[PDB]
Parts: sequence; C-alpha cells; structure tokens
Amino acid sequence: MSNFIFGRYLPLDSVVHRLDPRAKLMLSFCYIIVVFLANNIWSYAILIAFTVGAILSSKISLGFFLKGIRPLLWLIVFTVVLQLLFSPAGGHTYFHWAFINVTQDGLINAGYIFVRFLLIIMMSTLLTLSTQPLDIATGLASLMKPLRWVKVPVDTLAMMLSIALRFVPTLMDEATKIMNAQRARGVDFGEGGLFKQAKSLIPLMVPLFMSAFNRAEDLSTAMEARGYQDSEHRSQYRILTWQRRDTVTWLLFLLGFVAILIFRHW
Amino acid sequence: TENIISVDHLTYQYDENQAPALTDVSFTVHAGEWLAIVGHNGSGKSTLAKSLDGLLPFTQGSVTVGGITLTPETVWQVREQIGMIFQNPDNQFVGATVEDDVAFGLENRQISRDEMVPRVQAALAQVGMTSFAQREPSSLSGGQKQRVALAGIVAIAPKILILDEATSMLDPQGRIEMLAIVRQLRQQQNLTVISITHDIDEAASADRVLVIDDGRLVDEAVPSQIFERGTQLVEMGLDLPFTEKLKAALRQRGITPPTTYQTAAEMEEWLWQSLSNT
Amino acid sequence: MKTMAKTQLPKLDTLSMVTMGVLMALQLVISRFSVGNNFIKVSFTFLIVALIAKWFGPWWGMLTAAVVDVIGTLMTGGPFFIGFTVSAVLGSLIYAVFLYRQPVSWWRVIGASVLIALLVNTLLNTLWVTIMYQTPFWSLLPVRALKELIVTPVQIVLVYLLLKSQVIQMIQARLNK
Amino acid sequence: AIAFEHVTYTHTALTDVSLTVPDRGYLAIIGHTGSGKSTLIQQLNALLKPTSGTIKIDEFTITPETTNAALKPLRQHVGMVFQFPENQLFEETVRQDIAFGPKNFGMADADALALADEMLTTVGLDQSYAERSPFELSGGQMRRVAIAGVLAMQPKVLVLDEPTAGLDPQGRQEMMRLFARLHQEQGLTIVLVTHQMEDVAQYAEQVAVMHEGRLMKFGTPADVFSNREWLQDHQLDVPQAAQFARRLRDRGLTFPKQPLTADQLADYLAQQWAQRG
Repeated sequence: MSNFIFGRYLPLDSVVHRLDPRAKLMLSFCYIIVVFLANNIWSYAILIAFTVGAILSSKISLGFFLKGIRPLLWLIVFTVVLQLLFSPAGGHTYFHWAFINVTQDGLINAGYIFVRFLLIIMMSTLLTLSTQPLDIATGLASLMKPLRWVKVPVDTLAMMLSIALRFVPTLMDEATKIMNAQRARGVDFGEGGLFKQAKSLIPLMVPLFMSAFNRAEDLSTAMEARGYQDSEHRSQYRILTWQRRDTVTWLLFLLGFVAILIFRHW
Repeated sequence: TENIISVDHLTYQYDENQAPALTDVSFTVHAGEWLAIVGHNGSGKSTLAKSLDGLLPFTQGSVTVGGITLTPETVWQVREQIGMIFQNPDNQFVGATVEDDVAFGLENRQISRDEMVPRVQAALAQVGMTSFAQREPSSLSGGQKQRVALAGIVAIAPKILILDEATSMLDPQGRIEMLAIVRQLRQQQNLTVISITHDIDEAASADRVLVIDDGRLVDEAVPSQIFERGTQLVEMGLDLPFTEKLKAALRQRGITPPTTYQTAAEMEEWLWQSLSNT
Repeated sequence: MKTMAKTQLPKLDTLSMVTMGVLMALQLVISRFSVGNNFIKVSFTFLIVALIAKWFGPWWGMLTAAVVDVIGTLMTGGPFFIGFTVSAVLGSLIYAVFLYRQPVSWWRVIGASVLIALLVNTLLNTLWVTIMYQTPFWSLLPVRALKELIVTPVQIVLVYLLLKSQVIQMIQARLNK
Repeated sequence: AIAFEHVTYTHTALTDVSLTVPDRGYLAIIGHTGSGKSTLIQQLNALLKPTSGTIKIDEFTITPETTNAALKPLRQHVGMVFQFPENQLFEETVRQDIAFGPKNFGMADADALALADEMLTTVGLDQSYAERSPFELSGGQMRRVAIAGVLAMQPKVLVLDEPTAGLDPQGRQEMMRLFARLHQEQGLTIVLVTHQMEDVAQYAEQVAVMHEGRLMKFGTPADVFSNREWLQDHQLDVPQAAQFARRLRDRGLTFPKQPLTADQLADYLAQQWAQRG
C-alpha cells in the first residue's frame, strides 16, 4: 500500500493536481516563450502576479520548491557576479577600479536576472511535483499523434515508452540485488580512489546487461504469443477526460498573455 | 470426439548442428482432457510446447488445431484458440497496472472501450483478484502474477490452455491455489489443458501421461499404471508420492506390501485391517 | 554520409522493440549511479546512446534519443527547451553515421568522440544556455571547453571497452539473427 | 559456535532473545511464509547492525557499539549464497571467476588459481569446463560454479537460502547430498532457510520458527513438530509422514513418539506388525 512511484511526487489533493496532464504540459511549453517576450518592469510585475497566483494555489510546502533550486546554484552566482563585475557602465558608480563597475544598471539588470531565473525554476519544478509520472507518457503520446501525417511512427514509440516506464523499477531492484550479492564477496563499492571507484563497477554492468537482455527476450516471446502483430491497429483503454477546468485555466492564461502582449515595450 | 490437436512426424532443430531435440513426435488430443508431458531435463519438451502454438518455425511434419492445419500464413488465426503461461512469473507483464495487463488481450483484438470494462471486471472477479486491481505490478506475491495472467487468458476466452511450466518458481501454497483455480476453470468452461510438469500433483489430476525421453515417445498410460516404476520414476522426471515412499521403504525392511498403486485411504484401510485382525 | 537510413521501413521484429525499451530504461536508471560533485559531474549515460546507434541504426536511434531526453527532463526536474533535444539527436546521428554497420576500430571511435565532444558538448549547449539564461557567451565558452577536453579521453576508452566486451558479442549473436 | 543471551536488537520491537548453536551443526530456519526475511539474517551481518548488548561468533565478538570496521573479518568467515546465484557470473573464464573472491580479499594470484582446481573438483565437475565461458554453460552448472566460487573462501559457517529453487527432483537431491557430504567431511556449520519440510526433516539437527521477526521456539525438530495446532497459526505445516502418523493414530494405534520422516514410521510399523505376526 505504501506505493513508491519512481522519482519524486506528492499525493496532495488540490486543483492543480486535478488538471488533465495535456493542459499542464502545453502550459509548461508556452511558459518559456511567454517569459521571453516580457521586457519591461510592468511585464515582469504581471508575470510575477501570474506565477505567484499559480504556485499558491497548490498547497505545496515552500521547502520542497527550494530543493530543485540547489542543483543549479553555481551558474546563478557565476552569472550574477560576472554581470556585476564586467558590466556596461552609466550611472552613479559606487566603486571603480580597473574593469570593476558598480552602477544602477547593475542593480536593475541583476534584479531582472534573479527574478527570471526564479520564475523558470518555479514553473519547471511545479510540473514535476504536480503530475503522476505515468500519465506524462500518455499525455505526450496524445499530444504527439498529429505527427502521423509526416509519417513518423508514433504508436510504436508510445508502446516503447510504456514498456520502459514499467521496466524501470524492476531493473532498479535487480541493481540492489546484484550490489548485495557481490558485496558478499568483498568488493568495496564506493571506497578507494577514483580509479578504484571506477575499476570495481564492471561486476555491476555485465550481469545487469545479461539479465536485462534475458528479460527482454522472454517478454518479447510472451507478448508475441498474445498476438501483438503490429502497431496502429489497436484500441486504447487508458483514456483522458478533458474537463472545463482546463478551459477556464487556458482562458485565464490567454488573458494574461494578451495583457503582457499589450503592456510590454514594443 | 474429433481429435482437436493432430501431430505427426515432427523433427526439428533450434540449432542446425545441435543434436536432435525432437524427432517424429506422433500423438493425438481429444476435447476436454488433461494431458501430461513429463521427462528428464535435457530431453526436450519445452520445444514441443513452443511448437504446439506455432512459435518456432519447424519444417518436417504438420500440426492441426481446430481443423486448420498450421502454415506460415494462418498462425495468427491459430493463436486465437491457443493460450499459455510461461515459466518465470516476473517476465510476463506488459502494463503498469493489473487492469492494464488483463485488458491487453482484449485491446489486441480490435474491440471497443465501452464494452471492455464489464468483461475485464468479470474476468478479475472470476479469479478472486478484484481487491488488487489498481496497485502496481511489482508488489504482488509470486503466484499472484500467475493468477493475473490466468485471469487475462480466461478473459480472451480460448479453448486450449497450454499450461507450460508454471509451478516451479512458486511455493507450496501458491501451487495448491493455482491447481485449485485451474481445476475450477476446467470444470466450468470445459477447457482442454496440456501440462509440462515435474511435480506429482498436477500429473495425478491428469488423465494421460505421455512420457518423452530423448525426443521420442517411450511410454503412454493412465496415471495409475505409471506411478509404479520404483526408483527409476525419479529419473523419469517426477518425485515419488508418499505412498510410494512407504511402499519402497517397507520392502527393504523385510515386509512385502501389495503391488498396485494406492492412495492414502487404500493404504490406510489395508494396514488397519491387516493389523487390527491380530 | 556513407549510407542513407530508412525514412520508412517494414515494421520491426518484436525482439528489437522490446530491446529498445529495455535499453531506454537502462539509460533512465544510469543517472543515479553517477560519480562526481555539484560542480564537477561525471555521468555514464553517453555509453548507452552509442550502443543503441551501433546496434539499430540512425533513424530509430534519433527517435529514441529524443523521446528519452524529453521524458527524463520532464521527469527529474529543471527546464525543458528544444535545444537540448536538438543536441541529443545531433549526437546520436553523429554516432550512427561514424559507427553503424562498420567493424569496430580505434580510429573510428576516437574521431567520432572528439567531433561529438567539440561540436555538441561545448558549442550548441553553450549557445542554448546563453539564449535561455542570458549568461555571457564568450566568457563561459572556455570554461566548459576545459571540462570537455579533460573528460573526453575517459569517454573514448570506456566506449571502446563497452563495444569490445564479450557480453555485447553474445547478445548480438541472438540479436542480428 | 554461536551463543546469545537476551541481547539482540529490539520498527516494531524485536524482543531480546537467548540461544546457542553447537559446532558442526545444522540450523534450519523455517521462517515466515510471506517473506523469508533475509534482512533478519542481516540483523548482525552486512549493513544492518544489532543493538541492546553483545553477540559472540567464534573469535570475533560483536559488542553493542561495534561499527562496520569490525565487520570486515566477519565477511571472511561467514559465507552466504543468495537465491539464484547465477546472476553474479561476470568473468571471462570459470577459473578467473572462481578466484575473484580470494583475489579480492588478497591472495597470491597463482595460489588462487591453484585453489580453483581443487574447489572445482569438489563440486563434481570436469577440468575442461575451466576454459569455457560461464554464459555458454548449462543451467544447473552455472549454479554449481557459483556455489564453488563462494565456497572458495574456505569459511566455517555457510548460509544457504532456497538452494533448490527452479530445479528438478534429481537436481535438488544432488545439491542437498553435496551439502550433506561437505557437512560431514569438511566440518562446516550450515544454516538453512527453506520452505520444503522434507529437507528439514532429514538433513537437520536444530530448527527455528520465526514469525514476523520473533524467535518463538528453538531446539530439535522432534520437539518442535509435536504441536501441530501451534504451527498452523503461522501458515506453517508438518511433514507428510506427520499427516500419515496422525491419521493412523486417530484410527486407533499408538506410538511412543511422533515419526518425523517416513523411515521412522516405516520402522515403527514394521516392528509393531512383526510383534503381532
């Protein structure tokens, strides 16, 4: 009962947790371009309003949201310090020596960079911590179907993704089994120097590969026995239901879109 | 009854230069029966099982199921009436939920969603699996996966149930439960079931033993007549039941019991009447 | 461009598709067996891509690479931009072109690896991060170049060893057949 | 060479217990059906540590505050064979794979290759197999090679889990006979965890029943298997001979003791019938 879905996910009831994955996916895709368009202060103000409204409507702890920030920090500093060190001049310089310049341009532009970075990270982490991992594959399959006209097999890709998103846990478990069964023979996993670290991993790659291939062959035979002739000649069982919550969310986003369009600097 | 499965002159090699695995397999199958193909490891019987469903391409001979003779053009038609459960119970799932697995068969054959849910629900409730419908697949008991696969194959509604080895990976209780479930299914829907086996119990319930050794029919009899070959039954591919244990043990200790096969009740009554008289 | 792939082709054997899926899963799980630090990171995902390319060929390699990149990015976290997918497909295509259906050899592997590193891992990625984070370009570029030029030598030897191990040959025995 | 005195670890509390296992013995652990709980065996070995006192195994004594540093010598004294030991064969040749253990702990390479020959001979194989690659070997031959490889550490206490899983009756018989011969000749104390009751009935000296991680009995099989109702509580059972003996007794015959294996019942019935004549 203590389900452990792959990766990270919160089972918290909310409104955002109830949207169709399709709408969330498309909104996430369009968010980058919408951010790109904004240039002036009022633009960023309206964008901040939209994002803060969105995140606050999810009941997620503010602590988790900062976790996704951590594996990007060095770039954040690097960028801000460089743009406050070798930067365009113009204004009241606080301290100048050699290339070092500290003007009002630094304040305004650095504030812009920081806010934009924060928004991008926020809307990136929300998508992950707003949707069941499994449904993402089905949503992508549904939103990729129109590609059939240009003759790129998509149903086969959907089948492959469905296969992989089930295999992942089993391989991760076999990895632990191999780890333990070989630590029985004294192979110190993780100790020693870097050369020793990478030298002792071959008896964690070879057996995993062999076991994976055996599983693949047996699964292929079993599936063929059922009658899986080809693709695109097959009905669908797990379907999606587009409710009006999606319509209202899309309408609100488009209202914000037109607002940013008319209020930005042309 | 008209022989559902007709097989004759079957010789095949899954590797060109390997020793003859199967050689001129000749046997027949009626309807509503329970066969048993038992033989020591290395003789080759899984090859026979795989060939019976038209999986491996063979050359010599011809197999016929439900009138249609097997050709490399009608295999898809044949496979509709043939279903089987494979050896390892962890390498037979296709979906991310039990419901998806049991649905897979129905989805494969072009059908409508609106009609799907009642059938999958009935199938799941026909094997006592309903309460685990929504959970992930890598959480069930070892035998529960076999039960789910059985539910799916029941849902597809076939006539022949090739019960390839499906009782080695499990524990005693799971084996007993699976045997009971297949008993119930056979009794209800009149399904002919073949079985590749090493355990005594499944062979005991069957009605015909078809010992195969070195790709050859060496014997064929009724369970009763074949559970009498002393120690060599161990080499045959089975384990002697407890009755045979006591049977053989008594002989060495200087007492001669009867000859024919007996169950628990028969030996019980024989010993009780023999001793209580004196 | 010695060979032209199949823009369309007859449907694959089930074995091939299931192998593709399992290798996708293997690539997805490798990310958690990494060795490195927050600043210096050394992953082992580039191994599987070359294997996929060599075994199956350009078109399927490209499609699988795109799908795996997109799903993994949306699944773990961080931004989602088309440039990363473009880089992945380019890398897979280079691998397939320089290695598919040719005998495994030293010079081929070294030449392929150096080209992929220099082109995709520095230039395209640096440009994408410049466009999508407005970080200065001509100050950042050398820093990543240092890392790539110090790490690629390991990649070449690892790829060679993977391609010359027995288990790969044994699998190919039952795969090509 | 195992002793305990109400000091084991106490997740729901596992009560502290006391037990002792003689040397060159046979401890069979018929555990909880739903899970064999290799973790419970790991309560003192590998990662998980014990608490609430001291444990003593041969020379090494596990104090309550002993950290992983002292666990290294334990690894070179207790051998365990995981279920399906065929998943850990990675090395070009059988000889090299067999010697991976001793070479890892640190031996002369030529010496390890020398021990490879004797240890291969022990499991009853041919030296020609030495050159072949493991992946091209038969089914049970891989298991036997892995068993030899783990056995090559010349330890004194062996941990075997579900050894006869996925075999035919002949294979199980041969494997258990090999283990019995090693027990009686080379003098190792083997701890067994398994489901089949016949192996426990015949090849055993002391048994143990564990339900959800709680040792609720100990001693010889003779005493443990004489409380039928007690074992049915924990989804357990008794040897077929026990069923037959109970059926016969309920029919109106008496025996001094419960016959565990079919041989004991056969001897009792033979002598009793001979007395009647």
